[PDB]
Amino acid sequence: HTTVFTPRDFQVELLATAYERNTIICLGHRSSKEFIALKLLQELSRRARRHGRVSVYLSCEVGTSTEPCSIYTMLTHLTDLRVWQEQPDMQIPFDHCWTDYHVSILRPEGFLYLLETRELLLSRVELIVLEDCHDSAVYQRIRPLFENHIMPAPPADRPRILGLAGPLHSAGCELQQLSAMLATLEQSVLCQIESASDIVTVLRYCSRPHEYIVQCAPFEMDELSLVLADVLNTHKSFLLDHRYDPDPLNVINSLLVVLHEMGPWCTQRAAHHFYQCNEKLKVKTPHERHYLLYCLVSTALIQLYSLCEHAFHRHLSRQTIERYSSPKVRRLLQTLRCFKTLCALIYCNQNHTARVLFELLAEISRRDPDLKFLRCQYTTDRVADPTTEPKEAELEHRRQEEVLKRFRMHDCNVLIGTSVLEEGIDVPKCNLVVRWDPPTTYRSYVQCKGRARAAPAYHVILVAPSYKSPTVGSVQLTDRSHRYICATSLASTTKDLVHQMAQYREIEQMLLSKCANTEPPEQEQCEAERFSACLAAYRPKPHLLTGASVDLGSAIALVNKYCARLPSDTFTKLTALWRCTRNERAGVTLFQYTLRLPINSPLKHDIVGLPMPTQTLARRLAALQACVELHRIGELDDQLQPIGKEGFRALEPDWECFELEPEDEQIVQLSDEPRPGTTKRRQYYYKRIASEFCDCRPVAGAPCYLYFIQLTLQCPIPEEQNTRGRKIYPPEDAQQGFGILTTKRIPKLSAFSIFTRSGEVKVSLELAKERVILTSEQIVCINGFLNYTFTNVLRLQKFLMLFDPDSTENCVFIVPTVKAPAGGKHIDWQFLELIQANGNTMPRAVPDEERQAQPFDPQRFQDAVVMPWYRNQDQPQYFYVAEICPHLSPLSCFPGDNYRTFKHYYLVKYGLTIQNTSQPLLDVDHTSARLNFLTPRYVNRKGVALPTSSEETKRAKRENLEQKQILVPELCTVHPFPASLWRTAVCLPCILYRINGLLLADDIRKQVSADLGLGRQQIFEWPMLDFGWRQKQLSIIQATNANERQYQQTKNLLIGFNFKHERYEESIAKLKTEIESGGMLVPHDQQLVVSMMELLKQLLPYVLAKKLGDRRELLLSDLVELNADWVARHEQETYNVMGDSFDNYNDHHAGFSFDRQPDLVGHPGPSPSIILQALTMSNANDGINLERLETIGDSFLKYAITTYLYITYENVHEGKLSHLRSKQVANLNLYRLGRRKRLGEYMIATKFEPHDNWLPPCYYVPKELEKALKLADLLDIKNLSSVQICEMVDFSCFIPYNLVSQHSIPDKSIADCVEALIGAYLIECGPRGALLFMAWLGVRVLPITRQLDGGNQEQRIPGSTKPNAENVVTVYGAWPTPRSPLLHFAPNATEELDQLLSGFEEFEESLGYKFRDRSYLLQAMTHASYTPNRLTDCYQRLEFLGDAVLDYLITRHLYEDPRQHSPGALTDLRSALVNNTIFASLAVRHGFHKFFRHLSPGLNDVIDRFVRIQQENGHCIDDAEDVEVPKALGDVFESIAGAIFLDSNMSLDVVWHVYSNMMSPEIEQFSNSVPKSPIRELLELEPETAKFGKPEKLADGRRVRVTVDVFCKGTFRGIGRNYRIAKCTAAKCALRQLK
Amino acid sequence: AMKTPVSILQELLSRRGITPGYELVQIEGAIHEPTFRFRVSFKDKDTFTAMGAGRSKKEAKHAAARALIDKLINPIGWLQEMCMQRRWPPPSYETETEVGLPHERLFTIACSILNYREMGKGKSKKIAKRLAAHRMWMRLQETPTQHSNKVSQFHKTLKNATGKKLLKLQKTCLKNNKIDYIKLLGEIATENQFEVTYVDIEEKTFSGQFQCLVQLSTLPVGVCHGSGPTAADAQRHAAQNALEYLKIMTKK
RNA sequence: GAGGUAGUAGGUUGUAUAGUAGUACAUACUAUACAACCUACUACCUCUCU
Ligand SMILES: *O[C@H]1[C@@H](O)[C@H](n2ccc(=O)[nH]c2=O)O[C@@H]1COP(=O)(O)O
Ligand SMILES: [Mg+2]
Ligand SMILES: [Mg+2]
Ligand SMILES: [Mg+2]
Ligand SMILES: [Mg+2]
Ligand SMILES: [Mg+2]
Ligand SMILES: [Mg+2]
Ligand SMILES: [Mg+2]
Ligand SMILES: [Mg+2]
Ligand SMILES: [Mg+2]
Ligand SMILES: [Mg+2]
Ligand SMILES: [Mg+2]
Repeated sequence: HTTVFTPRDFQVELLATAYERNTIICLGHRSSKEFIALKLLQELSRRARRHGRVSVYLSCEVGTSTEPCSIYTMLTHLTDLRVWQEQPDMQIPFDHCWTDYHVSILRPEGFLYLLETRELLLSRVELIVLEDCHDSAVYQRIRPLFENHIMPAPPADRPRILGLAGPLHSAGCELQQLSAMLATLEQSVLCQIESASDIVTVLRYCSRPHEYIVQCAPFEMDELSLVLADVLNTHKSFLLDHRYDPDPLNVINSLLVVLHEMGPWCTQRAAHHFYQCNEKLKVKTPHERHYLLYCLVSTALIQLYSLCEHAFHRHLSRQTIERYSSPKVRRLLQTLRCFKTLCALIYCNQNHTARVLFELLAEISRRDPDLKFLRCQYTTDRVADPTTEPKEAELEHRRQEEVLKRFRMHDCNVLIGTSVLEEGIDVPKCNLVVRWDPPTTYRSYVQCKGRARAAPAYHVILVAPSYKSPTVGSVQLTDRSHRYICATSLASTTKDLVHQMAQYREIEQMLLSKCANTEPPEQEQCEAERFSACLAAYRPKPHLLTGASVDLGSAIALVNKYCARLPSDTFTKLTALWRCTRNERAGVTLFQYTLRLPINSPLKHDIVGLPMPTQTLARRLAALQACVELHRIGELDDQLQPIGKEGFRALEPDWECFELEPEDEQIVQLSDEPRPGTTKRRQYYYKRIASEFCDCRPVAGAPCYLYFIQLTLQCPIPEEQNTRGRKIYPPEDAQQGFGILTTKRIPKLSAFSIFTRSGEVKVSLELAKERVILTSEQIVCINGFLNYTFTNVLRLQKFLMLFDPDSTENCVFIVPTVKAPAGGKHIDWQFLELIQANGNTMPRAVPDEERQAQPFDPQRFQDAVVMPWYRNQDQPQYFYVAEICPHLSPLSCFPGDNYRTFKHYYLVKYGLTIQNTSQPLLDVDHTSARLNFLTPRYVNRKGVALPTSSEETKRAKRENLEQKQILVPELCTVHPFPASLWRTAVCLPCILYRINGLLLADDIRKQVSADLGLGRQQIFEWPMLDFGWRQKQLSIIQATNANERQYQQTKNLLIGFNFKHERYEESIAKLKTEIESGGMLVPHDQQLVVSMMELLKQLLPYVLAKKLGDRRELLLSDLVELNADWVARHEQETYNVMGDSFDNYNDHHAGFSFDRQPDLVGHPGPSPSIILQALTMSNANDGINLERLETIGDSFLKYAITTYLYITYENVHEGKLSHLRSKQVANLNLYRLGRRKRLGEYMIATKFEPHDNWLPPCYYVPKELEKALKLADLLDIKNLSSVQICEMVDFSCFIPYNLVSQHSIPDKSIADCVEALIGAYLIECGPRGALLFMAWLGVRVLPITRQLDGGNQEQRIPGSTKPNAENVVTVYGAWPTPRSPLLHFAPNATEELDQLLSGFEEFEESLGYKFRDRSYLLQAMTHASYTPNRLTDCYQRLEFLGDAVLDYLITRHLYEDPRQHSPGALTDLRSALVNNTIFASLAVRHGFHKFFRHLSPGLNDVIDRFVRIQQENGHCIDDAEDVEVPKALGDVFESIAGAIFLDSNMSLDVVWHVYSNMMSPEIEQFSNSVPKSPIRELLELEPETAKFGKPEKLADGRRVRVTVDVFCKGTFRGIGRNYRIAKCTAAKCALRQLK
Repeated sequence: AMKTPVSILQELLSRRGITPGYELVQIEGAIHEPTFRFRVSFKDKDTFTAMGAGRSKKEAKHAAARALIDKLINPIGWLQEMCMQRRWPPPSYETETEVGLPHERLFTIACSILNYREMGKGKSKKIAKRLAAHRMWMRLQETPTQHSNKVSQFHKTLKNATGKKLLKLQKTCLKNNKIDYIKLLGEIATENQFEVTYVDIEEKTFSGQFQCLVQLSTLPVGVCHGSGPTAADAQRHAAQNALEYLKIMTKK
């Protein structure tokens, strides 16, 4: 596409010319005729919808059948137009005058009826699409239409008389009167033929091969062919009039043409095929006479093959073809020898000539090694149907698709085809094209010749003696034939066919004569390259002279380098819409251009050119002006290429670079370790304790702070789990509680709750109204007590762990507090004295005397702890007291059998003689050994209650004493702790851990409240921490009706071409002399084969030496200066438009609001419960975790990045905004932002096991043993120094971190925490609060307005950092209101915007939101190939925003459900609910197909099949051809959301309010059931049986087959356009069939 | 050794008592296989402490107790991936048998597929399912033109019938029409064990002459053609055509 | 109380096949099968407690 620009698709070329003037589209295929018809009805209906005018499609296949025609489906479904196709004898029901139907399909006599009745006016109609008029009968029917309706009306009132006639070359009749019939047809319907179609736009724009109509020789009949024709004509006579008593002629007659045209060798190899096709088809004879006919044919061909084998295999492979064949194959062999990359495309007539030519070139290419490169594959036609014989049809389809896939890429060059290779099949561009047959008509000739477009191009046509009967008679074998058996007019036909060839050249001259646009010949471009390539090239970087320049030729090669490298899908051909222009200056015809780069491109203006003397020098210079303005505007880089994908550099300062911390940076650069931002790499972080809980040990005299640890039981444990049947003691009623002494005032914290043996108990901390003035000796008192509580009672002290009363970490006090008897609480000093009175007192084994002496006290064993001192002396197990048992005794009945009563049991077990026999017993139980009471013991994470104990085992443990724990009182020692203090002491570690976690979350809140003013600084209490708890036949119609316009058309374009309507000899004689003289007619013996000022004056004839100066060349700025001076001195430059009116005007003329924002001024920020939940990883095994919160944080992050990337970077197309977002939102980036902002040291990744996951208060781990691997030595040495003093004093045994002080956390989990905290800030402080927190990490997604400080700012405008060295703040402003994409390059752009957006009020009444900037709506609708939209851009920039808006809207809808979806459920009620299929079906259902503007054929056909198959279905959601989906319509479904988003001052209530009414019955339907998706659904239903093969390419060239297989269940197939569509439909059909 | 090593430590220390201090000292929170490291203590005021490590808490306590007593003295999915590569359904495993003691019941899981069956025995079902699946794993890893020939067949079939008459036809000049072809074709059909069937058509052509099609059992079966002014001339012509057909099939 | 099983249910990590929105292959949220390992409950057992 170098020197000629890129041609448009020919349909919109006819559309443009038909918009320009009246026309007669001479295009063959009916479907694209329907495309262009639909399109002009739509645009001239837009023109018609001003004062009210109709536009007919008068047609001949109407008024007979009650069914609607093929235009009814087209124009009722895929437009907004309403049609009234006239029924057979339409009675016109009621007062229904035709001025309301926009299109009004009739029959021609019906239109005469409407014209004479003055109902349809001939002047008030804006288009008359008469149907096909290349036949006699239709032209005679339309003769009274226009012999009666030209004269009264003027040509001003005459509408466009578009006529969809057939292909002009194979149409009408005869050859001499062809031009006369065309002129009479054009004068008849008041028209002019504009036949510029694919028949024309392959020899005009593309490379023009110079053909060679080569003569072989007269095939002289040697004796071998004489005997062969003798025996074949012997057998002809019987089968001519064969006999039968109570198909063989075609294979005995059309084998002789192989003998006449190819020779005896190809006669043998082509009777091969007939022998197989008849031997296979002789055994199925239901008669017996036809069995004899087929046997005679088969054995004649057997004798034929035997004689041919004995000819050139017994008497003696390039020499065999040279001597024993026709000279036609010698001419073919010489033609292929003339090509020493080749893509040859030999053709044929029938389907057995192709096979014998294949075997000819196969044995030639293999036996003769000279033509080794010829890889031979043949492909015939198809004639069968899947109605009958599917075996042969399938084994032919699976062979044809492999043949055309082999030829498709590069593997085999030649392809000896037949008539299927003309229309349909998409093939690579060719090098040689051979027509072995003389062409049947111009259709075959050009649709075969218009295939070799590379220009080493040769199109050879082999001409030969013609087709006539070569037989002799009905006689038997001759004397010469029997002698051979026993012993062993080019001129006439070539004159006729060069007359046909001059007729073909006259045909192409006629077609090029009827074209609108005219092209300069190759001589003009040759003299352009020779003459005037001496202009100063535009070098962007002129110092280094191997770099970049735009010369004359590089310019025209570059404007079609740039426009084809743009965002575009399959359906769109993006192109530069050139325009030529001539005028006269200084006596010389000067030529302009005008250029228009695509509306997808950001060069939104036309490159108005400069007048050059030829057309092509003007072309090269106008492309040079385009490349100059392109590089100036920024589309071109320093090497004059478009800027790529990754080549976008953001100009904002916070973006780009993204240099890492070196621990992250070297492992990103080298990547030998697992990458950052992933769960695959772990890193260990210090378990950061609260700032209020480090270095806060109270000192003697300074007042400290007393915090009562208050507990209140809320939900007592249900008796279904009360298996032991013990009493339930609420800790509220207990007198002896607990307190914390700490010098720093603890901030307000959320009252969390824990789940212990008494049920759910709520934990708070409160402060006394008076303070504590600590006295002198109490410091060692509480130092002893805390060691006692956390060392001997709860056993929390490890050996790498020792009591350090003057420590840095975990340094607060805990005191035993008592309720006052008169009310209130205070520190129990007497209990402290009791505790300090006894140290590590081993519970002594007492003698018999005192238990003999004193009696049992009932009051001593009320709230007692009763360890047995007769065993386990060093570390006894402590038992509770549930009940006292007066009904039992030491002489009461023993539960067991091996011992007698309790007195006897203790007498013979140990020797403890119980002296008190009247004592009771003690119904006891153990105390808690699993200290973590954070989780409920009887609930799941999903709320499902767990199975409690069976009633049998409950009553067995409660009643039968073989279970249970019963203990004598005088043989147990009461602990100084009561039972109530023991249950509070056991529940202390989880209380302190959750207080610590809430304090870290409050510390994050305070940190972001100090860094950026996001929250209050120092503080009312928080919300509490919790855990949350017939038809199918009709479908066949809609799968064949589209192919209706296929089916008939195929036959309609290969055989008929008939039915004429009612100087040339000189032109044919001139063309014949040119062909015979110019070397085109190959004869059958000839083998195939100035000074600068003068150039300036002839180039710039319209002073010149002033601009030249002393330098060499001239400047383009000087060139526009000469033009400006000449137009200033000489009035006007009135221009004649040489062969566009298509576009003009540039080259011409509160129910859950989603955006709810709290007042961030005076705001407490998020609660530390939600910040804790964001910090809480899912590995915590707690009821709170971050996972459901990261799904809304991530969606808002992606949302806000997308909106900011739209707003800042306003010229760039979104294919690089995706790259900027993928840089910004990626989890590597969110990791390094989190680790920058110290979050990895703030998280929970382990299950809280207080014996192993906790450093108690006033204890200090040395943090030295974990890398190293006496007590006073360990004390003062962990005070001073670690390594040198220590070293002088089941894999990886030198394992990482101790769990007491550090935890391992993977990188993606810190990205998850960042997103989770974005979610927490989102839910609490609004989207703006999440935006400011996103700024606080380092993804700045807001603009900066650095203003001077407010003088100790006080009010503290949030989102404004602490002042720097001077008093200036960096207040983050809101998102900028965007640039409206109304490109004001036309002087009336608001009126042209409303003109091009006519009829969308049905769409806006459908949606409910009336657009205020309707250019957003048009941009959302405008396809990439809607070329007449010189007002806005395409929709891809708005799809890029709309999909992220809808992604966040769906995620925040499913987050708000009371069903409380998981990450998986809320993911998959989105993944199976934001999809191209559901978007396209809601688009089709609400009429988004009816209001989507595009000018693409393939997209229109896909939209046709899908909208019809859906309108059958009521719009519900052999290879199985399921219906292709319009991904463009899903993109329109997203882009309307994006357009409403931007048009609505960036809100999410308007987008969701519009899209709820569409997506809501899918919301409740897919929310109730489980959706899934067909490839995933089949891989889930059958989990690992299902394997998907590699895709294959069909013979059609644009179809893909996938072949899903389920093992031992069936192998299935589906076809489609892409690979995703074909994979989806094949898995969908296997899904439906496997049921 | 049916009892637990933790219970072995408890029994060997129940002679005086002692609550042992079991603490997990160390943990490899690894990328693919987190491991645990318990530490066992024994009394805290006078005069023993050991290490233990493993993948699970139970095996860590086992190793800790074993070390203290001695001082006193992730596959599975990969085989499913390979049977996907060899294109097979997901495997199904069933439970075969247990032991009547519920605290020492060695479960046996029977893994049967469309190819082989193997057993897995263990103290728990997970080790049994591993043993059965692994036995599946190395059991599955131990064992992971012609028509021209028909024409030449018919040629050697007619060459196998090596009567003098066919080479006589091949050698001498056959311009003579005085030979009676009916006995000739009868002898040749008898020579290759074939048969000749005449079908003289009662239907006539447009010249009023008689005609016939004559059938001989070739491979596959065939017929020859003939006509004449009489039916006798028709069968004579078809007879001569069949005789020269047999002559040229033998002519090689 | 320690321990050995079996059931269910919350998970974490790994591997394999992939799905959805992208962009024209990185990006985000993930699923299922399968596994280790953890934790809450239940039923029964050997020992201890009784
Ligand atoms: O031994 C455990 C259990 O049997 C005992 N226990 C006793 C009485 C009662 O009502 N509930 C109860 O759980 O307490 C011991 C430890 O229980 P945890 O699992 O540690 O709460
Ligand atoms: Mg316990
Ligand atoms: Mg993200
Ligand atoms: Mg995430
Ligand atoms: Mg227990
Ligand atoms: Mg389960
Ligand atoms: Mg589970
Ligand atoms: Mg659970
Ligand atoms: Mg996808
Ligand atoms: Mg992800
Ligand atoms: Mg996952
Ligand atoms: Mg899973």
